[PDB]
Amino acid sequence: ARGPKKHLKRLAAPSHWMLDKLSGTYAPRPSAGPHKLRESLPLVVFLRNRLKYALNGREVKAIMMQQHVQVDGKVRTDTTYPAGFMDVITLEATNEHFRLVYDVKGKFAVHRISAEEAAYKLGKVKKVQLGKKGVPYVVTHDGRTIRYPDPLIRANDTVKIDLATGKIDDFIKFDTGRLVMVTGGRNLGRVGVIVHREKHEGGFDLVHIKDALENTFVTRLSNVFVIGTEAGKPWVSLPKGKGIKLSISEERDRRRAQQG
Amino acid sequence: PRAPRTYSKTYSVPKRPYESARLDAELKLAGEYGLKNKREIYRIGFQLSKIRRAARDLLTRDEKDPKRLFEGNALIRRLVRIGVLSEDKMKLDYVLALKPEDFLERRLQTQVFKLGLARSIHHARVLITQRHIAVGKQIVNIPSFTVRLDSQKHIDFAHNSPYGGGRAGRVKRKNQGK
Amino acid sequence: GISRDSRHKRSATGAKRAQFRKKRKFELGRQPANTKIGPKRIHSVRTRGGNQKFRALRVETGNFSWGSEGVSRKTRIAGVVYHPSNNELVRTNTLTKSAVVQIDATPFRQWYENHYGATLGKKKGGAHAAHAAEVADAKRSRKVERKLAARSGAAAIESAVDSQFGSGRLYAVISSRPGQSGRCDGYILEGEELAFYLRRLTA
RNA sequence: UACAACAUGUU
RNA sequence: CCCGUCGCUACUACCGAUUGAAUGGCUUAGUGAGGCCUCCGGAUUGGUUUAGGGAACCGAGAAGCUGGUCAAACUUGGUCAUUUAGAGGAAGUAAAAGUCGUAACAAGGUUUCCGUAGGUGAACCUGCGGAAGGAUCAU
RNA sequence: CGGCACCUUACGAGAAAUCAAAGUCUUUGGGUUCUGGGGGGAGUAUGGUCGCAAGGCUGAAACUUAAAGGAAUUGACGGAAG
RNA sequence: UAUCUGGUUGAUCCUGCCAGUAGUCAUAUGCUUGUCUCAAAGAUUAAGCCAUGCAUGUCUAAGUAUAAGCAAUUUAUACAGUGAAACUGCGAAUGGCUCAUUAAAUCAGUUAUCGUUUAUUUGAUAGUAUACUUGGAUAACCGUGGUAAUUCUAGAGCUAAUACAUGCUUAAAAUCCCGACUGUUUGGAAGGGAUGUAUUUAUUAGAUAAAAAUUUGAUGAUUCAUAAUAACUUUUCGAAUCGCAUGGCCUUGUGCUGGCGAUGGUUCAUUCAAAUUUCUGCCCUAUCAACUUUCGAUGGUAGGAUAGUGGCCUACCAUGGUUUCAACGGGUAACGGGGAAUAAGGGUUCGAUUCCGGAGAGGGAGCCUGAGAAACGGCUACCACAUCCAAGGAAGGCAGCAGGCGCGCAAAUUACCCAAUCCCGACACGGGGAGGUAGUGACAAUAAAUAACGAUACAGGUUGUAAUUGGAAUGAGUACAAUGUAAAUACCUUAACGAGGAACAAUUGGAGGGCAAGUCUGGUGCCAGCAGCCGCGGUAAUUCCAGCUCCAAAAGCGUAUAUUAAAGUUGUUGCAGUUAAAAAGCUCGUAGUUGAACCUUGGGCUUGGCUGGCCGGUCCUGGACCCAGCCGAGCCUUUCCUUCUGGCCAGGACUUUUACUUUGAAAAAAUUAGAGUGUUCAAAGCAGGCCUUUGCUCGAAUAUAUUAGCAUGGAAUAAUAGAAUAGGACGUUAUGGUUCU
RNA sequence: GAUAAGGGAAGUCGGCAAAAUAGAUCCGUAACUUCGGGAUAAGGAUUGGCUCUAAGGAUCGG
Ligand SMILES: CN[C@@H]1[C@@H](O)[C@@H](O[C@@H]2[C@@H](O)[C@H](O[C@H]3O[C@H]([C@@H](C)O)[C@@H](O)[C@H](O)[C@H]3N)[C@@H](N)C[C@H]2N)OC[C@]1(C)O
Ligand SMILES: CN[C@@H]1[C@@H](O)[C@@H](O[C@@H]2[C@@H](O)[C@H](O[C@H]3O[C@H]([C@@H](C)O)[C@@H](O)[C@H](O)[C@H]3N)[C@@H](N)C[C@H]2N)OC[C@]1(C)O
Repeated sequence: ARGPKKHLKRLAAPSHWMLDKLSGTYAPRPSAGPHKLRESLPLVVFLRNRLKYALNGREVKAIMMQQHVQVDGKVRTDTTYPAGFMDVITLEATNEHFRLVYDVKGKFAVHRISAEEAAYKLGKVKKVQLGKKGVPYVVTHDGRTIRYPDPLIRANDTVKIDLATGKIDDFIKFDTGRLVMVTGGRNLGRVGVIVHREKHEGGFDLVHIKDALENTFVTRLSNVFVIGTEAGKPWVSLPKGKGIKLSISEERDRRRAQQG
Repeated sequence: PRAPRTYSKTYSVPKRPYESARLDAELKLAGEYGLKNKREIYRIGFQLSKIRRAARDLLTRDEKDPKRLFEGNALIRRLVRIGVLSEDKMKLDYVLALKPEDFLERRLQTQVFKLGLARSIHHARVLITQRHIAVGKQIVNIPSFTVRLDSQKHIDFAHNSPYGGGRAGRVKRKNQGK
Repeated sequence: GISRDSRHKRSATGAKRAQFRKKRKFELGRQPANTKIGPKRIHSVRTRGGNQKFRALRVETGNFSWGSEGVSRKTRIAGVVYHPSNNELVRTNTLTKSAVVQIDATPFRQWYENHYGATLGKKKGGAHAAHAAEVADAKRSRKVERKLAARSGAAAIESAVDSQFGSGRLYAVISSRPGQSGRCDGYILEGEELAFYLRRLTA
């Protein structure tokens, strides 16, 4: 209606933000940027509701105006910056680094990482084609474009991006037996291994996956994310839970095992 | 605007307003447990009906059905922790035999006159209302407060009441002047 | 104003539709350019997205292509001889896409004479044959003689195109959209396309 | 052969 | 027990001269504001710059003008939907004890009823052909 | 073999009268068409349509009302019989 | 909780409705009203009309400061800080409100863009064949002013840019074209032109059947990405901008160099979005049966227009398109959905309204600006309303917040504030009737007082029962105080007060039946009145008016209307049609619905998993084998399973269509169900809990969605096609004739 | 025998007299009806000149 929307009603906010019902009418509308509005995590949410450092949004703006917050090695002054999957969040003044990675629950868990791992990020390759002057490039899932990629890099492959230089360190081929993580749908956050990729021309590609506990679960190819070469060896640190799904009885038993 | 907050009704009036037998039954229950109105019986009837409905729905399922194994055991846990069931009736079959008195016996008022803190159940309710009763170290002024099995032994008087280690009320402080 | 919506039309069943909203700006249309042959007059239109079109009101010259020879020159449009959509456009000399025009053959004659060292037209006119004979033998070095000799063989053009060069006006078809790009470009008619349009013109 | 009709309301 | 006309009163709807009235939509035809495009035009203005004093010469450009295009609005005629006044006329229904008869219920004192056609204060009667839901399951 | 019917019983049906179908229908399902939804107003008004006309077909609403009605029982009554 | 009761009769069994009963995020109204928590609220009728105030503005060290502004005398006689005005930039297209229009439209779920535009964000991305830095306006400001009047503005005088308009600072080679001369059997050249990116057109790349007479990206798919040639263009842009620090080199020149940022700008990608779009799905109506095509209706070709596809429009041409499987027309007291109530199941009804989508801003239409609007707290015009006036003229749009009038059965303050939620800007600072806070507020919901305990005399048959005798208990209310808050108010804590008629006094409807509770007293006398229904009332009224007593629910109870269950009184599940309502007078007959049986059935072997038992191995766990049973898999029986090539995956050439049923992906929250959790309980909320701090810690589950669509096993059931004038199937290694790749 | 501002039957027994309409092409056309009509109902649009274009034929020749 006459132009772009700028507010976001609280009940319309994504369900993985864990926003309370009654705090107010509105929710932070994530800015335009490297990740989709629905699949991102605005920084105000991360630093207020998750870390609990700031008590309110005005304190989030007080924090970020002093260069404290960095995403992928760059200072951001945007209270509503669209941080998304694999993004590295660094808090220098507290000397603390984070990576936004889905948990098995379907949420952007708070994941502390070391400083040495907080120097790169994975990226799923969406497309490759030649640009101006015949130069080829690939596009990652966070809107990053890298010129002169390896002649073998194709779609759905994952590249290891060096944050300081934005260059490709190394890449993983998409094939059977690859350690992957599901980035959409009902199986959000669960880590498995590729078993069989099923092709449907003109339609949708399905990918059969298997957990460390042998349960097979199928997912759209669009929701897959290659994260490791083989079983048990990812290139990034995993959330507390290893991306493994437990039944409700199992989680009840483990809760009563650590609290009774 | 802000999202709407949920609210529900916790009772239901009878379909037949003037059945004499059940009128006498409700009067007996109120008199035995010192209730204020018939709506207090309606609320426990509501709770009991929904609990029995849940048990019945779970009992339509096989003993091996996972939904039964989770929800039925949660229901049993809630019932056996509030005092309605003992440590020998955990099968959802004894959940169907519960009566309003089972919940009436687990109220604050009933347990207050059972322990000995008050003579009549009416005096028990009257003490509960005037903030002379504390569960743990928390003053409770709600007679429908249901005490759990791991809360029965901590019912006693409040430290600030004249019945449990407090000063004198205005009546005695005016009557001590002479 | 002019609207491109489909809601004002009848249904495929023939039903009359009811109005659903007022006219929107994102569904507008504008007036046709109706480009004529004359001194250049190009107007600018600000379009959706802040973009910019050029409406050719009058144009003298255009960029025309000789397809079988791979060279394009900026020549002069002489007029319109045929238009498939409407003969009134011919009658008023309106330049649109697909109109069949005559352009001045001069620049193409210079290119071909310089490139293959021959002549076009086959008109042994009084003063014409003087030019033809002079073009046949000019002041010319030796390596260039040899390169022209190698370029012969691929030097004769088809008779139908050749016969036109005696008039200085070659048949052509506009390929650009003058009302949109502001330019009037095209290609030389050759082959069965030329034969088809000659058949239409002779009527 | 002939023969029309029977005020209101109950207990 | 019960039928209709008649008498008093009340309510509902119908027909009805008034080429009745109003409201909303669509629309032929005529007129047609104002934008937009287009065509000239040229208050004024800087010099494509050059003039011994400036003399040839370029760029911007207001009012206004031509031709189109979208088209409000008004006038007339048509059309669809809804509401609505009316002398008078013809019904329906309701309302303790008004009038005339007694048509039905018994073979209701001419068995009753159906269709059709006449007649008559009223119920109704009569002709023709049916039915038993008959007053005959039968000679 | 086809028919028009009839007699007995009550399988089974039904509110009963009665029914070899009105049975095989709460143990509810072979296929299919039409019709009804308390009594009146009313088969009326209106529009349409057919008819020479008489009329036929299609066909409302306002409003009004606590019953109207079916089958059987006992009694009473009959210008009904014994 | 899959339930009924009263009413036709003297009595009966039915049909059948009336009445009773319970619910409503369902409206109004009457009476009554103590406490805490929560919370709807001018939709219904009039998308009716509006006085007045407010609701949209915005500056960082980093665009423009000679304020005749304040401050500093300090790092400074080009400015330097703070800071009005104004120019420039951005926003004002979000939000909020309402439901008038709208019935294949909106919308929902699914698609598509190989059919397009996209500010901003985020990534990339350009050495191109006067320059120690160009102009000349203009605002603010001074001054002269005109009009009754407006956010009216005019002469005249100055003066800036990231405004306006121009303009160089640049590498190294190589490639293509013309080519004076020259060497001369095809060569060297002087001298000229063209090289980036945008625009437009044409033409070339953008590959891939295996034995005798050379390498290239993506897609299911392309004329895709990209590259090349020839030219084209009222020649797009490849920085005449700003703030901090200012270091390094010596060939000391006011030399050369160079750190962190601001703002820019071409293209692509990305993100925020738009615009069109596939499939299927809407209430009533035939007292609407044919509709569309004059003046686009359905399609074709070419063009124009658009951001782009398309009869979107134009020209020419064809005669098409929809329809009883309900088109077209009419009505809607119709915005759609997420959802709500009721609820055995199946259903019935509601959804203006907290979220999503659409549409509008009194009614129409047309536009400017801008990335984005056919914007109305923008403009233009007309219509209708409505305002000021000095009579010449000028100014408007509350379906934003509050408020008024009107309308009506029907709905609150012209309050406080940006503290929270969040949005906007040049921005850490400013703004926001968005939002939050209070006022009104018996919409709805949660909890929950109005009394409790003794002894005397009684009494009973051991306390169940009695008046009059005392002492306590306390919250309603008030109020220091702190807390709560932006400031308050209230809650919560709390000092001093605060109960005998504890007058600090509970009401609303009833007392013949349905239906719980009087034949007690007085009044009236078919009157007055009651009574949902049946009925009551005529001088002994359990029914009216009252008193007493009793009953039901209680801070609530009654009434009216709509609706749901009861209703198997709408019936597919699941009604009825001889006589209660209801079989067409009777046959023909199209659409619709529905339609006899039949085609691989039996047998054998091997073998995987589960249930109970002989082995028992019992710690509910499991073991060769056996008794059984169920559900799988493989071969063989004339054996169905596409055919050939690699050699139980990976390739070419094939494929009769469906219904049905299984399984998956995917499918906003809120709501529903439901797990956890002492909000003091509860409604609720999504919190919270611990060894006691420089901390740690579980969580914010889990199911339901699926008509339609997309994937996917089965092959019964019901259809669909095949070989009959054979124009029929296989010949792989059967032969020939032609012809193509 | 003509014309007449503004009004338009107020004139008069009465629109008497006069005015208005008028051909042709295309569009559109109510009540009612003896189904034949009413009907040119009512009521709209068009029409010159010039320069062109298209369609509609006859007789010969296979
Ligand atoms: C049975 N047929 C009757 C016919 O007999 C006649 O009956 C009247 C009846 O209508 C009168 O009754 C009527 O009129 C009286 C009063 C206004 O007079 C009303 O009180 C009463 O309610 C009303 N029904 C009654 N009083 C006498 C009968 N003969 O009325 C006409 C009729 C309906 O056809
Ligand atoms: C409800 N209580 C009952 C009540 O039924 C009463 O009713 C009779 C009724 O049956 C009489 O009887 C009437 O019954 C029907 C029908 C309405 O019942 C009437 O239509 C009819 O006039 C008459 N037969 C009538 N005269 C009124 C009361 N006396 O009979 C006595 C009673 C105890 O008062």
